[PDB]
Amino acid sequence: YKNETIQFEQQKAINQVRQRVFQQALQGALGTLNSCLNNELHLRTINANIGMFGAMNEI
Amino acid sequence: STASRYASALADVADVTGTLEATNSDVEKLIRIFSEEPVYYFFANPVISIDNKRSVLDEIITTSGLQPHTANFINILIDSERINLVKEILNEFEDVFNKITGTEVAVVTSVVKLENDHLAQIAKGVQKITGAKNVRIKTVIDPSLVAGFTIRYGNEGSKLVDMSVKKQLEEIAAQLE
Amino acid sequence: MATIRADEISKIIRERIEGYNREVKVVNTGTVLQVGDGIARIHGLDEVMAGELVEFEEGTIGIALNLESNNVGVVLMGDGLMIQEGSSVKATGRIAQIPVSEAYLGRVINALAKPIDGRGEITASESRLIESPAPGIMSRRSVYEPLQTGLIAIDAMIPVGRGQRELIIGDRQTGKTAVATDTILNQQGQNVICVYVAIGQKASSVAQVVTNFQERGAMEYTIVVAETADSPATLQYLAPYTGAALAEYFMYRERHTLIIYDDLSKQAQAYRQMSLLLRRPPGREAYPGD
Amino acid sequence: TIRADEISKIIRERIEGYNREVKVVNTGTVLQVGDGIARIHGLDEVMAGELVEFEEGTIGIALNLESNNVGVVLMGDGLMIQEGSSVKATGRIAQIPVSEAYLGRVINALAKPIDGRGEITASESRLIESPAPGIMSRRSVYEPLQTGLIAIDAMIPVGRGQRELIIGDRQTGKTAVATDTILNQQGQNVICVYVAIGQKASSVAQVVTNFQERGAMEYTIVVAETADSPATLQYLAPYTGAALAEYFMYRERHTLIIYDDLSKQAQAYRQMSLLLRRPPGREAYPGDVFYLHSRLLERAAKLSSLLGEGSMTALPIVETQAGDVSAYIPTNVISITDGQIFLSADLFNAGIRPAINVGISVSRVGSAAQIKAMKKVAGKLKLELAQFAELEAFAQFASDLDKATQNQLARGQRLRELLKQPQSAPLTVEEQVMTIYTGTNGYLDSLELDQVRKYLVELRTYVKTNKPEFQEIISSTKTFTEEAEALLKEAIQEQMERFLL
Amino acid sequence: KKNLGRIAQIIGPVLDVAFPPGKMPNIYNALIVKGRDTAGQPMNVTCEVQQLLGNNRVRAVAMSATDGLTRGMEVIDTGAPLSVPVGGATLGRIFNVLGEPVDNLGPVDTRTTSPIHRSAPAFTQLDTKLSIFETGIKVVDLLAPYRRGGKIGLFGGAGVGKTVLIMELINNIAKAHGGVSVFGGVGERTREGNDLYMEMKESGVINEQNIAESKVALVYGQMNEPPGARMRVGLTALTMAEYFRDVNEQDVLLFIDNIFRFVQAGSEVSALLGRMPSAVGYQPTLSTEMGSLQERITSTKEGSITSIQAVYVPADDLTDPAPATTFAHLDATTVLSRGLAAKGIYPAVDPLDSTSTMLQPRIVGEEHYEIAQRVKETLQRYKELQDIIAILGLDELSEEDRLTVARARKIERFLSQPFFVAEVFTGSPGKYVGLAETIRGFQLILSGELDSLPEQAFYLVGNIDEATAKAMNLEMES
Amino acid sequence: LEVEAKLAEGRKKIEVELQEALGSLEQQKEDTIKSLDSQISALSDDIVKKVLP
Repeated sequence: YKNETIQFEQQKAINQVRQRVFQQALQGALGTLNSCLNNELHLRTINANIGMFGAMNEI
Repeated sequence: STASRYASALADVADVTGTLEATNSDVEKLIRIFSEEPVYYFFANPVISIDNKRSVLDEIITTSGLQPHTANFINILIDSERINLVKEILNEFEDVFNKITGTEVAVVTSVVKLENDHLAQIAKGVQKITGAKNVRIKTVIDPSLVAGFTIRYGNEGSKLVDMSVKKQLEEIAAQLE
Repeated sequence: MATIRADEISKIIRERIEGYNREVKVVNTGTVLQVGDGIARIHGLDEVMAGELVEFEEGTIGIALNLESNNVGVVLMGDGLMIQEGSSVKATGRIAQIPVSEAYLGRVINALAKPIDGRGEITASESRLIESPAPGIMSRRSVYEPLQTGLIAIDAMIPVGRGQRELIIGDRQTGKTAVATDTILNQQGQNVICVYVAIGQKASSVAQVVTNFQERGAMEYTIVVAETADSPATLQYLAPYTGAALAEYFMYRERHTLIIYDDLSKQAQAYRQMSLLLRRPPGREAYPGD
Repeated sequence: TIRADEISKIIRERIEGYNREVKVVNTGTVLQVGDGIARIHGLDEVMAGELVEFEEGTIGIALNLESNNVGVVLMGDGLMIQEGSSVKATGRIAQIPVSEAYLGRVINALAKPIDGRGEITASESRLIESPAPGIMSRRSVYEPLQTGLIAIDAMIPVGRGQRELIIGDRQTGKTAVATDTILNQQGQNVICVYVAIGQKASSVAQVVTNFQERGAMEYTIVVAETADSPATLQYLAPYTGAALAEYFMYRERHTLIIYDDLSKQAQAYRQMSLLLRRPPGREAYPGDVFYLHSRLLERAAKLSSLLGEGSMTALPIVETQAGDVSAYIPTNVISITDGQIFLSADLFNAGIRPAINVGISVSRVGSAAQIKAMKKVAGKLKLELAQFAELEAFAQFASDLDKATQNQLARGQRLRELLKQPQSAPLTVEEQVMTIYTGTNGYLDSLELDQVRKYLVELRTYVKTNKPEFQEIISSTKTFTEEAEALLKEAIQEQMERFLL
Repeated sequence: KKNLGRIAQIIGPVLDVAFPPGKMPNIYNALIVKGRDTAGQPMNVTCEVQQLLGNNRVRAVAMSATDGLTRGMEVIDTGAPLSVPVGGATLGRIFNVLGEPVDNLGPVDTRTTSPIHRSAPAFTQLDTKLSIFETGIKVVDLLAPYRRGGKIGLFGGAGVGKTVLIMELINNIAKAHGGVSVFGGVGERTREGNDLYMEMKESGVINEQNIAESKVALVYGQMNEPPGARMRVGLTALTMAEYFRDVNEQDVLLFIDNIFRFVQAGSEVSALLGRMPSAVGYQPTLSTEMGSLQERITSTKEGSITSIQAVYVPADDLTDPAPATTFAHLDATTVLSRGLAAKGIYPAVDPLDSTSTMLQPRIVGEEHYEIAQRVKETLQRYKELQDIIAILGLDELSEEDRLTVARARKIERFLSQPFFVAEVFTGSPGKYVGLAETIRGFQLILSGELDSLPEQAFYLVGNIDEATAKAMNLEMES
Repeated sequence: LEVEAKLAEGRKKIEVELQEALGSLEQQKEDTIKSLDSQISALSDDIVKKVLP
C-alpha cells in the first residue's frame, strides 16, 4: 500500500509540474498575444473565426 | 413577466398599429425621459398626486411628443401603478421590438474594434446560424479578448461563441486533462 | 394585479391601451381571464352583484366568490373543462335562487334542485334564496314541542326538539345515518316534512339508505338532498344552504319538518378546498375562519 | 519520479490535438443567486435537467426552467460566485462519469477525488437519474448476498440484488454493521458502495482506514460526502452512488450498495426545498423525498437474465430517531424497502453489537437465497429464536424455571450469546451454518455461555484444520449434508472434549 | 392542426406550455412534446393539461420524466383526455400508466382506448345489492364481510405486508372470482410487482399461452414513477376496469395499491402546480380527487366493481386526512394493525378497528352477526382489560375478568390463521378458512368449548378442528 | 507473544523503510520539479506556438 501511495505521490507531482509548466507556457503565450500586431493577427483570426462561425453555422 | 406582459401589450398595440418603430422611438425617448431619477421618482412616488402626476404626465407627453398608442399605454401603465414597475418593461419593449422584429442584437467582443466587413460577415453568419430575419449588431472591442472575439447571441446573449482566450481555456483544460 | 396584467396583455391590456384616457364598463361579462379548476378570475363583470350566479359562456354557473379589482374569482358549479380562456361569463344575476316547493319531496334531488333520482324535474315553482337569512329570536318561538326520535335512550337522555338543532358527533362507521334513518322512520308518522341531506357519502350507501327509506316510506316524507363527493365543492359546501331553502319552504309552510345533514365535515373540507381554491389565507386544518 | 523528462513531450502532446472545438455555447447571467438556487437570467436553451456551469465552475442542475430566469439547483456552493456571472449551459445532463476505474478511491460527491490519490478516468457518463430496474428487466433474487451478520444472513437473508432497511440508533457501529457486511463483500465479485452519506468525516476516515486495511476497498468504492456538504450534495450524492452502482450493475456483476444515511439526506432535501420555500409536509419533509427515495431505492434488483442477472444489493442505514417508527423518513423507508432490519439499541446498551432486535426486523426473501445449507441449518434456529422470545416473553413469574422453560430459556439465552460477534468479524458461511447446526445440536448448553465464545470459535478452527472438506461440503454442495453434519458433529464432540480440555 | 405550444416553463412534471392564444387545449387535455432524448426524438411527453394559466400559457401534468426538456419545445396538444388501451387487450398486458405495455409484450390493439378522465356511474345507474364476497381468510370472512361489487379497501401502515395480505387476497379471490381481475401496482416496490407478474404467470392468471386468456391484467406504476405519472395511473386502471365493467360488463375484481401513495403523488404534484397545500402535506385537490377515484369505483349494474384497494395508512395516523378522507369513501376498510404483527398475527388486522357495511344480522345472518358481536365485544372488553392489565397485572383482576381475558385471548389467537401464499416469508401453507368453519370455531371459542384448548395452539390455526389437531399435537408434546 | 513481537517489529521496520522510500521519492520529485526548466521552456515555446491557431 505504501508503494501504491508512493506512485500516487509520483502521479501527483507529474500532474503538478505539468500544470506548473502549463501555467508558464500560458504566460508566455499571453505576453505573445498581447504583443501581436493587433488588427493584423486579429483580422487573420477574425476572418478565421468568421469562417469557423460559418462552419458551425452550416452545422 | 407581467412587466414583460406590459411590454408585450405595448408592442402589440404598436404592432397592430404598425407603430412598432414609432412607439419604439417613443420608447427610447420616454426611456431617456424616465431615465431622470427625479422624474422617475416624481412620477413614481406614492406621495405623487396622480391627478398632478397625470397633469405632469400629459405635460411630458407633450414635452417629448409621444405617439398616441404608446401614450395611452403609459396612461394605463401609470394608471395601474406599474409605473413603479416601469423601466424594465420599457427595456423589455426593446426585446419585444426584437420579438416583433427578429432583428437579433448580438454582442461581439474582440481585441480590436473589428472590421465592419467582418461585422457584416459575422452578422450574416449569425443570420444563418440564428436563422434570423435581421441582426442588430452589438459590437464590443473587449480588453480581455486576447486576439479573438466573443459573440453573445441567442434569445439572451446566451449563445456565446468566442475565440479570444477561450481556446487558451481549452488548452489549459486539455493540459489539466 | 400580478395575475391579471399577465393575461391582460393579449386583450385586456390591449384594451387598457385602447381605453386609457377613458372610463368604461365591461361590467356584465367577465371574460374568463384566469381560470383554474372551478376557480376563475374573470376580467370584468364588475356590476355583477355579490352572490350572483355567473352564466359562463360555455354554460356553467360560476358562483360568486370574491370581487378582485380587475378580474374576480368565481366558483364554477359544474365541470369547466368546457370553458376556454377569456370566456365571457355573463353574470347570471339570480343570486342563489332555489327552485322550491314541496315538489322535491318524494324525490332524491340532486344539488342543482334537479332530481338525482331520475324522477324528473320537481316542478318547484317558488324561488327560495339558497343563501337564506336566518330565524330571528323574535322570529323564534321557544321549541315547546317534543320531537319523536324513537331512540328511547336519546329522547330519554336528550330531548329531540321540533325546530331544535342537535348535532351527532360520531365515528368512522358509526353508521350514524342509520340512526337518522330510523329517526326518519319515527318521522314517518310524525306529520313532519323530512329531508335526507347527503354530502359526499358513499353514493352506493346513499342508494342503500335511499332504498331503505323508499322501502320505509320515510322517503315519502323525505326528499333526499344529494351531492356525492366527486361533484363540485361549490355544490358540496353550498348544498346545505339549498336544503335550508327547501326546509324554509316547508317551514314558512309552517310544518313540523326535520332535516338530516350527512356530514358537513365533508362539506367542511370541501369549503376548505374552496378557500385554498380561492388561494386565500386558510387556517386551522386549512379552514377559513368563516 | 522524474516527470521532468517527457514533460516537453506530454504538455505539447496535450497541446497536440488541442482542437478547442466550437459549438454554440448557451449561457446565463446568474441574476439572483442564493442558497444553491439560481435565477439565471438567460440560458434560454434550458434543456431541462442539463448540468450547466457558472463562471466559477460551479456546477448546477436545472431545478426550474422558469419563464423569467432559469431556476437552477447550484450544486455545491457559489460562495465566491457573484451575480450575473456566465453559466455556460454545458448540455451534459447529470452525466457523472462511471466506470470501474474509480474503484479503491474515495470520491468526492461531485465525482472529484475525496481520495487524494489524484484523478481517475471514467468512460461512461451516466445521467444521475435514469430509469430504474424494469419489471421484465428484473429477475428473482435467487443468488445470495451472504451478509456475514450471523442471524441476519441466516434469519433475515440479505440477497443478491435485494433491498432491506437497516434501522438503528445513533451511529452505533451501525456504521460497523454495514462495514462488517462489507468485509464479506471482499469474497464476492460484488462491487461495494460505501455510501457514507453526510457522516462524521472523522468516523468516515476511520471507516476507510478499516476498509483499506481490510483491503476489500479493492472490491469496493467509497462514496464520501462530508457532513458539512452542500445540502444539495447531500441531496444528490445518492444519485451519484446510483450511477456508480449502475456501472457494475449494468456490467451484470453482483453489486451492493450501502447508504448511510438517507435520514441525513432527508434532512438535506427538507432543507433544500425548504430553502426554496416549497411548502414541506408532515414533519417538515417536503413530499417528494420518498419519491427521491423512490428515485433512490427503486434501482436495486437481481436483474433479468435477459438483462444479464446483474445483482445490485442495495441496503441502506436507516437512522432510528428515538425509535420512532412513525418518522416520516422511516415511514417512507419501510414502504419502499422489501426487507426491514430493525436493530437492538437496548442490546447496543448491552454492548451486544451485533445487536439486532430480530422480531421487529423483517425481510421478504428469508430463505429463497439462504442456502439449503443455510435454510436447513437455521430454520430450527429461526423458530428457536422465536420460541426464545416466547419463553423470553414473561419469564419473570414461575420462580423455578423447568428444563422445558429453563432449557429453552438458556438455549435461547445461549442463542442471544450466539449471534453476538466482535465487530468487523465476517464469519464464513461455513462457520455461519456451522454454528447454526451447533445451536441446532444444542450441545453448547453446558457451556457457561461465555465458554461458547472460545468454544464455537475453536470448533470452527478445528473444522478449519481437520474437516475443511466439510466446509467444502457445506459450501460447494451447500446443502446441510449429514456428511457435512457428520463431520461437524464429529468435530463438535471433538472440540467438546477439547474445550472440556 | 393541433396546437404545438412551446414549452413555456418547466419545473417538475408540471410544465408550462404556451399554446396558441386562440387554441389553448382543454382542461385535462393530453399533450405531447415533439420531444427528444439525446438518443433521437423521444417524443414521450404526453401531458395532462392541468390549469389554463393564460397569456396563451397553461400549466400541465406531463405524464413522464422531464429531462432535456428545452424551454420552448413544441408540444402538440392532443386537446383531449388521455386514452388508454382499455379492454381485454390489457388482459394479459401489463400496461404502463401510459397505456403502453409495461409487460414488454406486443403493442396492444388500439381499438379500445379510453378517456380515463371519465364520468362516474349514476345512482340510477349503479347496482344496489348488498351481496357479500367470500374470503377464505379468518376475519376477512368474519368481521368485515367483504361486499360483492364494492371498493373494499385495506388501510395499513407501511411494512404491513399490505403487499402480503393483498397478495394472499389476490391468490384466493383470483382463483375464486371468475370475474375479470385488474391489479394496479401504483407506486409499488416493483420487485413485488415482478413477483406479482411471476405469480400471475404461476397462477395462469397470466395464462402466458393464450395471453388474451390471461383474464387478469396488470397496470403498474412503480415506486420510481414521477407523481403526475403516479397521478392518473389509477385513472387508467379504472378506465380499463370500466371497459371490463361496462364494455365487457364483467365482474370487476379490481385490486389497487397504494391510494395513499396516490394521494401523496397528487400532493407533491399540486406542490409543483403552485397551489397551496391544504393539509399536513396534502393538496386541497385531494378531496374531490379521491372522491372521483371512488366514484368511478361505483359498482355498476353492468359490472359490479369488487374493487379491493389499499391505503398506505401513514404514520399510524388514522386522523391523517388521507386516511380520514379515505375512511368515508371506502365501503369496507380492513384496518391492518402494526401491533398484531408485533403479536405476530399474519394477518395483523385489528378486527376491532375494521368495519363492514355488510355487518348486519339481516345481512350476515343473525347467527353470524350475533357471534360476531360476541367476539367483537370480547375484543372490546379485552382491550379495556388491557389498561388495568398493563401496570397492575391480572392478579388484581377478577376471575370472570380472567375468564373473559383468556377467552378473548383465545379469540385473538384463533383469529390468527395462516394465509395461502404467505409462506415465502414464513413457510406455512394457508387454509382458505371458510365462513362456517370459522363460525363453529367462534362458537367453540366464545362458548368456552375451546377453553380447554390452548391459546398458543390456536395461533395460526385455521380450523377449530385444525386447532383441535394442533392442540392434540401440543397435548401430545410432553 | 514473541511472534506478535517480531511481527509488530516487522510492521515498524517496513514502515520505516517505506518512510525512507516516500521521503526519497519526495526528494526525487522535488528535484524533478527543479529539473528540466529547459523542458518547461520548451513547453513555454510549444504551447505559445501551438496556441497561435
